[PDB]
Amino acid sequence: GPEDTLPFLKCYCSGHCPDDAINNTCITNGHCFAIIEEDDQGETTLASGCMKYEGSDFQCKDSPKAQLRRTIECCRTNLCNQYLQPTLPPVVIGPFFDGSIR
Repeated sequence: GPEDTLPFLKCYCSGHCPDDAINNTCITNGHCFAIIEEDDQGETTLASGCMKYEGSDFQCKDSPKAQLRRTIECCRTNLCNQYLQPTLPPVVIGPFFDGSIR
Protein backbone atom coordinates (compact mmCIF):
# COMPACT_ATOMS: atom_id res chain seq x y z
CA GLY A 1 0.00 0.00 0.00
CA PRO A 2 1.20 3.61 0.65
CA GLU A 3 5.00 3.36 1.20
CA ASP A 4 7.13 6.39 0.17
CA THR A 5 10.62 4.90 0.76
CA LEU A 6 13.25 7.37 -0.57
CA PRO A 7 16.54 8.25 1.28
CA PHE A 8 16.99 11.99 2.07
CA LEU A 9 20.05 12.40 4.35
CA LYS A 10 23.70 12.73 3.20
CA CYS A 11 26.20 12.72 6.12
CA TYR A 12 30.04 12.97 6.02
CA CYS A 13 32.10 10.16 7.63
CA SER A 14 35.41 10.45 9.57
CA GLY A 15 37.92 7.69 10.48
CA HIS A 16 35.60 4.81 9.45
CA CYS A 17 33.49 4.81 6.24
CA PRO A 18 31.85 1.87 4.37
CA ASP A 19 33.70 0.34 1.35
CA ASP A 20 30.70 1.42 -0.82
CA ALA A 21 30.80 5.13 0.23
CA ILE A 22 31.41 8.07 -2.16
CA ASN A 23 33.51 11.27 -1.53
CA ASN A 24 33.74 10.26 2.20
CA THR A 25 29.93 10.53 2.66
CA CYS A 26 27.06 8.04 3.24
CA ILE A 27 23.29 8.05 2.57
CA THR A 28 20.55 6.75 4.94
CA ASN A 29 16.81 7.01 5.71
CA GLY A 30 17.56 6.62 9.47
CA HIS A 31 19.82 8.95 11.52
CA CYS A 32 23.50 10.01 11.28
CA PHE A 33 25.69 9.20 14.32
CA ALA A 34 29.14 10.10 15.73
CA ILE A 35 31.09 8.66 18.70
CA ILE A 36 34.32 9.36 20.67
CA GLU A 37 36.19 7.10 23.15
CA GLU A 38 39.34 7.29 25.33
CA ASP A 39 41.55 4.16 25.03
CA ASP A 40 44.03 2.81 27.65
CA GLN A 41 46.81 5.07 26.19
CA GLY A 42 44.69 8.30 26.48
CA GLU A 43 44.11 8.94 22.73
CA THR A 44 40.55 9.80 21.57
CA THR A 45 39.19 7.91 18.51
CA LEU A 46 36.78 10.08 16.46
CA ALA A 47 34.50 8.16 14.04
CA SER A 48 31.09 8.76 12.37
CA GLY A 49 28.81 6.88 9.92
CA CYS A 50 25.20 6.38 8.70
CA MET A 51 22.65 4.37 10.76
CA LYS A 52 20.00 2.38 8.79
CA TYR A 53 16.28 2.60 9.77
CA GLU A 54 15.37 0.94 13.11
CA GLY A 55 11.97 2.23 14.35
CA SER A 56 12.83 4.99 16.88
CA ASP A 57 11.85 8.43 15.46
CA PHE A 58 13.90 10.41 18.03
CA GLN A 59 15.52 8.14 20.68
CA CYS A 60 19.24 7.20 20.79
CA LYS A 61 19.50 4.62 23.62
CA ASP A 62 22.57 2.73 24.92
CA SER A 63 22.92 -0.96 25.95
CA PRO A 64 23.09 -1.47 29.77
CA LYS A 65 26.60 -3.05 29.92
CA ALA A 66 29.00 -0.16 29.12
CA GLN A 67 32.34 -0.26 31.03
CA LEU A 68 34.15 2.71 29.38
CA ARG A 69 34.22 6.55 29.47
CA ARG A 70 32.94 7.99 26.15
CA THR A 71 30.52 10.48 24.51
CA ILE A 72 28.09 9.88 21.59
CA GLU A 73 25.60 11.96 19.54
CA CYS A 74 22.94 11.44 16.81
CA CYS A 75 21.14 13.81 14.39
CA ARG A 76 18.31 13.67 11.80
CA THR A 77 19.37 16.62 9.57
CA ASN A 78 21.60 16.90 6.46
CA LEU A 79 25.40 17.27 7.08
CA CYS A 80 24.79 17.21 10.89
CA ASN A 81 27.80 14.81 11.14
CA GLN A 82 30.16 16.99 9.01
CA TYR A 83 29.93 20.05 11.33
CA LEU A 84 29.56 18.14 14.67
CA GLN A 85 32.59 16.85 16.63
CA PRO A 86 31.66 14.73 19.73
CA THR A 87 33.56 15.90 22.86
CA LEU A 88 33.66 14.80 26.54
CA PRO A 89 31.79 17.04 29.05
CA PRO A 90 33.81 19.81 30.80
CA VAL A 91 34.75 19.48 34.52
CA VAL A 92 32.63 21.15 37.26
CA ILE A 93 32.98 22.16 40.95
CA GLY A 94 30.42 23.52 43.47
CA PRO A 95 32.91 25.26 45.84
CA PHE A 96 34.52 28.53 44.61
CA PHE A 97 36.83 31.36 45.81
CA ASP A 98 38.20 34.76 44.65
CA GLY A 99 41.62 34.38 42.94
CA SER A 100 41.73 37.35 40.51
CA ILE A 101 39.51 40.03 38.87
CA ARG A 102 37.63 38.92 35.68
